[PDB]
Amino acid sequence: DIQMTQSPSSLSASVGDRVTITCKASQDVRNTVAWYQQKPGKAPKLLIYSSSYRNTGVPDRFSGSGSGTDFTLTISSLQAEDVAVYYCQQHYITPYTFGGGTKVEIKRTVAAPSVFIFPPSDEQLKSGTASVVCLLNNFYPREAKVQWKVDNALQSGNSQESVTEQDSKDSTYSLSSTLTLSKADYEKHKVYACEVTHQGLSSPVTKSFNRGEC
Amino acid sequence: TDRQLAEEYLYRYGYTRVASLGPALLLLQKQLSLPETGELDSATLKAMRTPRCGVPDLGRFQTFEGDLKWHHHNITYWIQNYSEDLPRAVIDDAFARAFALWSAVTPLTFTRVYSRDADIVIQFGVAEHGDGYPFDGKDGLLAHAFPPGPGIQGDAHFDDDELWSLGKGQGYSLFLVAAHEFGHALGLDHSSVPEALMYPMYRFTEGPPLHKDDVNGIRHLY
Amino acid sequence: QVQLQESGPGLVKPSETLSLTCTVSGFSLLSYGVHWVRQPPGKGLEWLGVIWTGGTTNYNSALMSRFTISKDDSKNTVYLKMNSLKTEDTAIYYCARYYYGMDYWGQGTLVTVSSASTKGPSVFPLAPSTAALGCLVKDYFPEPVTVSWNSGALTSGVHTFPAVLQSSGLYSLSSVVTVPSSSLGTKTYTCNVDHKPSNTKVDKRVES
Ligand SMILES: [Ca+2]
Ligand SMILES: [Ca+2]
Ligand SMILES: [Zn+2]
Repeated sequence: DIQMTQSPSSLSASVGDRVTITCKASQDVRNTVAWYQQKPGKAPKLLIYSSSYRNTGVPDRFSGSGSGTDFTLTISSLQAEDVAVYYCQQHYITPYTFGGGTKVEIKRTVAAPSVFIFPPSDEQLKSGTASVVCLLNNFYPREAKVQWKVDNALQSGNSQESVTEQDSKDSTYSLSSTLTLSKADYEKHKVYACEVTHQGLSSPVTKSFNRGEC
Repeated sequence: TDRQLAEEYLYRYGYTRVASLGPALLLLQKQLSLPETGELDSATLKAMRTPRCGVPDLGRFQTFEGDLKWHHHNITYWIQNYSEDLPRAVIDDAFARAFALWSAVTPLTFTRVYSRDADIVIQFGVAEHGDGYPFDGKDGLLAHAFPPGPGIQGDAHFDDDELWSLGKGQGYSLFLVAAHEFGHALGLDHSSVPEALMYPMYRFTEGPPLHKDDVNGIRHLY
Repeated sequence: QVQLQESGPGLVKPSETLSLTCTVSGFSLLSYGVHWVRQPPGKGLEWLGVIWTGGTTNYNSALMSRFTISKDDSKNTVYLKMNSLKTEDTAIYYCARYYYGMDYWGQGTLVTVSSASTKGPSVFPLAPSTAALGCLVKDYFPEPVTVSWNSGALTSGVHTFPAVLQSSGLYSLSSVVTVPSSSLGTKTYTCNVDHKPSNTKVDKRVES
């Protein structure tokens, strides 16, 4: 088998920067290397073929070079819509092996999250479980601290988060944290708070609600 | 290890499925214009060991798409890679002089492009090279091509396990093999006239590659 | 217009056999090769095999000959049969057309290798200057789940979060959308949840 080694496994750059991904082949693979761009939830897109040829409908900033064992993909001016994982593949000898991917992300200015909290729906409580959801909407950078406070008492191990991939227009992330108590344990308390710490917030933003009302 | 040589030649090029081995050898002797004796004589053995085009003589590789002729006249080709045996400019030119043979007698023009959109894509490769049709190593079959049409069709492939040259000296003439193969890529099948270009066996010639049977064959097409 | 699409059951049981069908349109399997590529969620692509125009195949030796490809050129279909399924075989499977590169790909179909039985979601409204609302698709197996808003109308501001696996063994996700708070009575906002492996669709409207 022929191994294809992509470097780096991820990179973070700014709009306008020039980006360079490499792909080393364990043995001579001639010019038969192709580059794919794959956006989340979507199939890969042929980007470059035969090392250096640009598939139809691919902007001029995408360029490929190389021959033999060492191949390079270059984005000459990275744009916000170029966030994706980029794979290389050789088709000189079966198995037509792939590289391991290179995740390309965007640097941008700090953007504070918009915080919302959603109490459990009545329809759900009519089943014995309550899910309290907290939403951090369109923020940057990705790192954000979300801790739940029920009756000002910090909670732990009864929530779990989920983060979208970087938005292809504004380069922001969005995050949801879901606190799950049982019906009985939900009704033992009053104030349900979601405290959010992030670099664009000078001080923690808290969003709360009182059970027997909202 | 001569009856097995015959069984593989006959199978590969299509005589076996069309057909004792006598009857199949009789189809081959006729199709190659040898003395039709029906025996694995010396002349048939000589022919079976001569280098030649890999395209079958009866039948095809497969069922293809379309009516196997081009329905436009601005034919575009792509030279996808090169052999190390000749300067790129010499290879580019041999393919140009190979296509010129055919334009010289048809309503077709050949324009080089740099895209996998080309109708004819030219590629050098060895053993399994990305079609289902692997080459055989040194000597034996030297190349193959496909009838006109979409995708893999119209393309021409050359066994890079060979030594590619031009005039005399050693190696096979890239100009002559390409000219034969582009015949396949324009719709022609193999001729049975030993001195025609679409004759499947390789013969070095100076002077005109094209023979009466080729220009007549290309004409009932375009 | 070249198109490829994979179809086949998502849930299969360990040690049993999977069959996916790739239905092709816009080109001829007599002229192009067709390849199978898989990708475990969140991981990278692995090449599986190819069936060439003339019908011969080649398979990745890493699949211990469990995997085969056949086609029907007339009906424009390519068939993947993989038996003795292991857990490791859970992935998205793609078929792709190859001509100096895989230029056209299916949309990919997820194949979850599991003994567990399928189970459909429960949809609850996430409901409370910009307002935010959404749906909570809770307790389903296996993946995937499709959420659209206003039957495909509403697109901007929609964020459907990646699924989460829970101690019950069942997935759960949320779709949200930010909207102008003025338009809260003037317009109605409906999420359309689509969990196919259980063959359940649910439309939920969200209000205070
Ligand atoms: Ca072609
Ligand atoms: Ca050969
Ligand atoms: Zn020939």
